[PDB]
Amino acid sequence: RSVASSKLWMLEFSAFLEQQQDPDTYNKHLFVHIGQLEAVDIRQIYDKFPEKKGGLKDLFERGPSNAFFLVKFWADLNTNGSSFYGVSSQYESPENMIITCSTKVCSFGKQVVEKVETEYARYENGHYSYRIHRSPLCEYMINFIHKLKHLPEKYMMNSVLENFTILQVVTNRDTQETLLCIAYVFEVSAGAQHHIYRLVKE
Amino acid sequence: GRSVASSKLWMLEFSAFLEQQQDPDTYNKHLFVHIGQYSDPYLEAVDIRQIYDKFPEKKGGLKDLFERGPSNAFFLVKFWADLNTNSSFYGVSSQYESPENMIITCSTKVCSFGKQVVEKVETEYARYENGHYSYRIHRSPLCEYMINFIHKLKHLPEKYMMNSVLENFTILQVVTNRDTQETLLCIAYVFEVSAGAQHHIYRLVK
Amino acid sequence: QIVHVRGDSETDLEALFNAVTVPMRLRKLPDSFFKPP
Amino acid sequence: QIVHVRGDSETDLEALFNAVMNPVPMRLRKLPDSFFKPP
Ligand SMILES: CCCCCCCCCCCCCC(=O)O
Ligand SMILES: CCCCCCCCCCCCCC(=O)O
Repeated sequence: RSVASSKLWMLEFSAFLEQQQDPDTYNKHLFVHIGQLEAVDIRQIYDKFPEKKGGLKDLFERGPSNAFFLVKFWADLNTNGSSFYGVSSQYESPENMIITCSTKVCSFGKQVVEKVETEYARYENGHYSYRIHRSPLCEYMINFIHKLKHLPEKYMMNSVLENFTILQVVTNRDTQETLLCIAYVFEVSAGAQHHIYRLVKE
Repeated sequence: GRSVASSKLWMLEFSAFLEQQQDPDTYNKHLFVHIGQYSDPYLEAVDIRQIYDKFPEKKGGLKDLFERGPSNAFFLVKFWADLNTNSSFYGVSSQYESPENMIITCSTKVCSFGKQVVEKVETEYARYENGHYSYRIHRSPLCEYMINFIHKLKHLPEKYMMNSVLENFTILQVVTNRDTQETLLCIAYVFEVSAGAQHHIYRLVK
Repeated sequence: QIVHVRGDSETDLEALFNAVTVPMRLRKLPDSFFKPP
Repeated sequence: QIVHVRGDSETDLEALFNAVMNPVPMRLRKLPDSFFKPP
């Protein structure tokens, strides 16, 4: 129970490339994977995320502070008929809610793509499960992965990645409460690895 | 794509597979059989009395279920399974959709000479999605009987021997509304080995 | 997932193979039943 | 899935790479030592 507020726990998160050799043969590569915590001062990352109305600082100040996380990924780019780039995630909550998951892909602290998905609950052992299964990776991300892999050295990939962040905000659509807010930072793995941090006010 | 569908439940997807993990970031998946979501072929009818002796016929058996109805919930699937395969996981995944919010029970009976040898029972809850309800059985483990059966078939030196052995092997899947006992879908499965994986779907009629 | 296994599933699995009624190929089934797509 | 793409996403993507194709950093910020060493 690492990426978890008092109302929502993100159990799994993975981004992948699945290749179909033929109708019965599929190969799947995981770029990043969280499956089944030191604090970081959130002011140290404000300039890497959008800061207009509804930006990271506004969201954090609105709270609850226990819903904010920073994930550092070391992504596995060591890959390769028909290709599919996707993201899958699973959440649990004691409450039955309508959740909206917004994912903002950011370049130099500015939003370039936003993906919005609405999810409903499935009852599971007295609690509620939410699943975003095989959500398609946007063209910007697919072309970014391609451009990254074509660089001749991993330190150049890490340099490019200094100005690339992703902000995921999961909200209760009816009350507008922030259930989880996860800031993502990346490096290339020299398998895929991660560290999860709690974002705090100081 | 409404093929295996009654008036209350539609099976959108059904697949059985072998997934091998090479390393924590690399997986290879082979599909033994697959029904999923071009052009829907007309479903030919099969007289259910032609298959009664291949499925259990005691109280609650295929004939009793069919007579109870509804007749539009009964299907026969003929599969030509792909056995060309080499940290392993043998699983079954399936997805259903209904206009109704129900608690459903999916019973799968593995049969030998028309008699039940293994029964798997799974209970599934609805998830609202786009005006309808979705039900998912994700990565349900294949029982040991089925895993050892796949292994034994593969060790036979000829495909015609596998087809001969498969003459007395059947699977009966019954999906019911747990709260009303209504039969939402009843699917009889018959197999041959593919000489990729293929299938034909039939409506079972009186 | 609740699994009910018969007490003799091991010998019953070998009984499927030991043999190798009207054969399916001779029953009233559509022509498509014996020709893969 | 609703996707909102900025009108200049192609040239925006190329701008991320321009800084490396023609030659405060996180490593100098107040972050734990674990932030720069994979497990
Ligand atoms: C190093 C960057 C590539 C690592 C793998 C990408 C992980 C990001 C997954 C979240 C992006 C989904 C949002 C979208 O493309 O619409
Ligand atoms: C031709 C024999 C290969 C087997 C093909 C797989 C058939 C679908 C599996 C459904 C069985 C689920 C029941 C169980 O494993 O407990």
